[PDB]
Amino acid sequence: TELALFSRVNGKFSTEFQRMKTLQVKDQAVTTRVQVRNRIYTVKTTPTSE
Amino acid sequence: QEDHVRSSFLLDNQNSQNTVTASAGIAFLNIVNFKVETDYISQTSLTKDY
Repeated sequence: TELALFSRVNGKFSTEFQRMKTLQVKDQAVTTRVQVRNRIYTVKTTPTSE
Repeated sequence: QEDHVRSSFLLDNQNSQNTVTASAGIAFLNIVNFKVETDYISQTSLTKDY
């Protein structure tokens, strides 16, 4: 605002309002599953076992 | 061997800017003078991923 009266009386009135905001969200979810199954031999009993 | 990979990316973004500059200046014959101005800047961003 600028107000000049009689070309001699001056008045200035300068206002400012800055308002900044910031929001960040980060989510993360890692799932891992390893299943291993070896089967090497198969051991059976002879029918002639005592 | 069977392999499957499925990726999915989603991204969204939105910006909104408003500016309002309203001024009024009255100037008489070097007796009364009144100058006013109003500036209003607003700006919102928003990004969202997945």
